[PDB]
Amino acid sequence: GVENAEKGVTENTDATADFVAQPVYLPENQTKVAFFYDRSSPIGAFAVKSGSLESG
Amino acid sequence: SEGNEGVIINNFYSNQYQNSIDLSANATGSDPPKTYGQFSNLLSGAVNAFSNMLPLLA
Repeated sequence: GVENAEKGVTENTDATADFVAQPVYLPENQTKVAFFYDRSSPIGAFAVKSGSLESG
Repeated sequence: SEGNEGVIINNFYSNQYQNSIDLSANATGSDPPKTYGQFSNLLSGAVNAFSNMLPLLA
Protein backbone atom coordinates (compact mmCIF):
# COMPACT_ATOMS: atom_id res chain seq x y z
CA GLY A 1 0.00 0.00 0.00
CA VAL A 2 1.34 3.43 -0.93
CA GLU A 3 1.23 5.84 2.02
CA ASN A 4 2.54 9.22 3.30
CA ALA A 5 4.05 8.86 6.76
CA GLU A 6 4.73 12.56 7.08
CA LYS A 7 1.16 13.21 8.25
CA GLY A 8 2.06 11.63 11.63
CA VAL A 9 -0.53 8.94 11.16
CA THR A 10 -0.36 5.79 9.09
CA GLU A 11 -3.31 3.62 7.93
CA ASN A 12 -3.16 0.04 9.33
CA THR A 13 -3.38 -3.01 7.20
CA ASP A 14 -3.33 -6.77 7.16
CA ALA A 15 -1.98 -8.99 4.37
CA THR A 16 -5.16 -8.27 2.64
CA ALA A 17 -4.25 -4.85 1.28
CA ASP A 18 -1.58 -5.83 -1.22
CA PHE A 19 -1.92 -9.62 -1.67
CA VAL A 20 -4.57 -12.33 -2.01
CA ALA A 21 -4.91 -13.11 1.70
CA GLN A 22 -7.36 -13.21 4.63
CA PRO A 23 -7.29 -11.52 8.07
CA VAL A 24 -6.29 -13.81 10.86
CA TYR A 25 -7.65 -12.28 14.01
CA LEU A 26 -8.21 -14.19 17.23
CA PRO A 27 -9.24 -12.66 20.54
CA GLU A 28 -7.16 -12.38 23.66
CA ASN A 29 -7.34 -10.16 26.73
CA GLN A 30 -3.93 -10.37 28.20
CA THR A 31 -2.85 -7.20 26.44
CA LYS A 32 -5.12 -4.92 28.47
CA VAL A 33 -3.09 -2.63 30.65
CA ALA A 34 -4.96 -3.41 33.83
CA PHE A 35 -4.47 -7.11 33.41
CA PHE A 36 -0.82 -6.66 32.58
CA TYR A 37 0.13 -4.77 35.77
CA ASP A 38 -2.28 -6.66 38.03
CA ARG A 39 0.50 -9.08 39.18
CA SER A 40 3.12 -8.78 41.92
CA SER A 41 6.82 -7.93 41.29
CA PRO A 42 9.53 -7.26 43.90
CA ILE A 43 11.17 -3.98 44.76
CA GLY A 44 13.99 -5.19 47.10
CA ALA A 45 14.95 -6.81 50.41
CA PHE A 46 14.44 -5.06 53.81
CA ALA A 47 15.38 -5.59 57.40
CA VAL A 48 14.29 -4.80 60.91
CA LYS A 49 16.59 -3.48 63.58
CA SER A 50 17.27 -5.33 66.84
CA GLY A 51 14.69 -4.87 69.54
CA SER A 52 12.69 -2.45 67.42
CA LEU A 53 9.60 -4.07 68.84
CA GLU A 54 10.04 -2.33 72.09
CA SER A 55 11.85 0.92 71.42
CA GLY A 56 12.19 4.06 69.39
CA SER B 1 -35.90 7.58 -70.51
CA GLU B 2 -34.09 4.28 -70.99
CA GLY B 3 -31.78 3.14 -73.59
CA ASN B 4 -31.68 0.20 -75.80
CA GLU B 5 -32.39 -2.74 -73.65
CA GLY B 6 -35.65 -4.74 -73.83
CA VAL B 7 -35.19 -8.02 -72.04
CA ILE B 8 -38.06 -9.44 -69.93
CA ILE B 9 -35.84 -11.27 -67.56
CA ASN B 10 -34.65 -9.73 -64.46
CA ASN B 11 -31.03 -8.77 -64.80
CA PHE B 12 -28.95 -11.71 -63.74
CA TYR B 13 -26.28 -9.55 -62.06
CA SER B 14 -27.69 -7.17 -59.51
CA ASN B 15 -27.51 -3.54 -60.00
CA GLN B 16 -24.80 -2.58 -57.76
CA TYR B 17 -22.80 -4.82 -60.01
CA GLN B 18 -24.34 -4.14 -63.38
CA ASN B 19 -24.19 -0.37 -62.86
CA SER B 20 -22.12 2.31 -61.13
CA ILE B 21 -23.72 3.56 -57.87
CA ASP B 22 -25.09 7.09 -58.13
CA LEU B 23 -24.54 8.76 -54.75
CA SER B 24 -25.46 12.19 -53.75
CA ALA B 25 -23.53 14.53 -51.53
CA ASN B 26 -25.16 16.98 -49.27
CA ALA B 27 -23.77 20.46 -49.17
CA THR B 28 -23.29 20.54 -45.42
CA GLY B 29 -21.39 17.25 -45.11
CA SER B 30 -22.20 13.94 -43.57
CA ASP B 31 -21.02 12.29 -40.38
CA PRO B 32 -19.02 9.10 -40.70
CA PRO B 33 -20.65 6.22 -38.97
CA LYS B 34 -19.36 6.04 -35.39
CA THR B 35 -17.57 2.76 -36.03
CA TYR B 36 -16.21 0.98 -39.11
CA GLY B 37 -16.49 -2.49 -37.54
CA GLN B 38 -15.70 -4.04 -34.14
CA PHE B 39 -11.96 -4.25 -34.23
CA SER B 40 -10.37 -2.33 -31.37
CA ASN B 41 -7.51 -2.09 -28.81
CA LEU B 42 -8.77 -0.95 -25.46
CA LEU B 43 -7.51 1.30 -22.87
CA SER B 44 -8.46 0.28 -19.41
CA GLY B 45 -7.74 1.72 -15.98
CA ALA B 46 -7.54 5.17 -17.62
CA VAL B 47 -9.06 7.01 -14.64
CA ASN B 48 -9.53 6.15 -10.90
CA ALA B 49 -12.01 5.80 -8.03
CA PHE B 50 -11.11 2.80 -5.80
CA SER B 51 -7.78 1.55 -4.30
CA ASN B 52 -5.91 1.70 -0.95
CA MET B 53 -7.09 5.24 -1.17
CA LEU B 54 -6.99 8.42 0.35
CA PRO B 55 -3.66 7.64 2.11
CA LEU B 56 -2.64 9.13 -1.35
CA LEU B 57 -1.52 12.94 -1.62
CA ALA B 58 -3.73 16.01 -2.03
